[PDB]
Amino acid sequence: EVQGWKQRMAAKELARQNMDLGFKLLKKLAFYNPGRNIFLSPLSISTAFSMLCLGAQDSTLDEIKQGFNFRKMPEKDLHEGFHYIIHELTQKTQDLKLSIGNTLFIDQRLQPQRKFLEDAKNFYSAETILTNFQNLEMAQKQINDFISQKTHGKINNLIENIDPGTVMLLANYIFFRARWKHEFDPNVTKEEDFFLEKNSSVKVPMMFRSGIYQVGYDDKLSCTILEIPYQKNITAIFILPDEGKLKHLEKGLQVDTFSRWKTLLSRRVVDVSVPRLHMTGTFDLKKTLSYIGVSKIFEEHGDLTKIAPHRSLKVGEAVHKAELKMDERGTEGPLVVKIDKPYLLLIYSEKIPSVLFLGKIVNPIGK
Repeated sequence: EVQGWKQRMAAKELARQNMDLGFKLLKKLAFYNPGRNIFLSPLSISTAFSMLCLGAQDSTLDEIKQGFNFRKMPEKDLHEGFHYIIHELTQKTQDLKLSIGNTLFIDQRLQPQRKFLEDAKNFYSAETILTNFQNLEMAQKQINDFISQKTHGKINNLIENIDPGTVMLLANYIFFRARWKHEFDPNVTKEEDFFLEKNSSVKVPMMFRSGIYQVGYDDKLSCTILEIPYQKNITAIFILPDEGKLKHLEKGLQVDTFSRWKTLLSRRVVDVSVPRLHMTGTFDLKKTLSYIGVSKIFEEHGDLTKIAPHRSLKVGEAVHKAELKMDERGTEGPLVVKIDKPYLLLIYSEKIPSVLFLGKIVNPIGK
């Protein structure tokens, strides 16, 4: 209880760092891809490359730690911190279904080392699965089926392409199902307009509830903040930019922003309209990580011999997939906040405190 203090402290500092990462990834992703939905888990992304530090050495290890900012604390604390984060969040209960998966798919000719395997399992619950990469079509079919089975059909078609010569593929995935502190009534959910532009709109299933919620307005970022709590100590933070202020919001988000919003939010009676969601986000981590200058893990440098003793070993391919369902489900028993235009969604763990998911929702029924 008391013992686990250092694990929580390390986790509190790492969660501060995944918040920054998340805002950096969204800002980059939205700059290159405007007008599109972005849905990732900066926390799950981080566990994948922190797990790899258990098997990386020299220039590769150093670049991962610099890019991800794992440099402030000792390596022992980094791994014990992430072990704590994963152990606390991983659940299969009536209230919360949450899992962070990390699977290394390595060529069946190679021999993953006992020590790396025990460490990855013990600290991250990460597993290595031997694959026949000489048959690329069958390998993709085997990987996708392994994950679909593992996640009970929550994480499907993770891999779309395998480059020839790939001997090591990293698969990082997260799914989420949670009950709200107070359920929405399905009988009150109606098809409503979601404005894709000021001029254009589509009909979306819109949920409605009236009750007490932590609500506020940020005049610096020009946005409305609404928080809807889950039954377990997790919160859905809805950030609704003002008409013409979406870019300003994306460029303005930082770590200090949260402690600033704490003084802007108060518990008030709000008439809430929130779209239902079934979001997925798939990312090629070789491209994504170029935003934080991490590339050596994807190149041959003789730095991964702790994973498998072959000098030419690199991570050939790395994919992230985030999945979330947002509906009326919750625990059974005014201002106006209408989430009917493009918005940001932060799934925030309060007990860690970590950013589990970060989404840019331009269309709740599209991409």
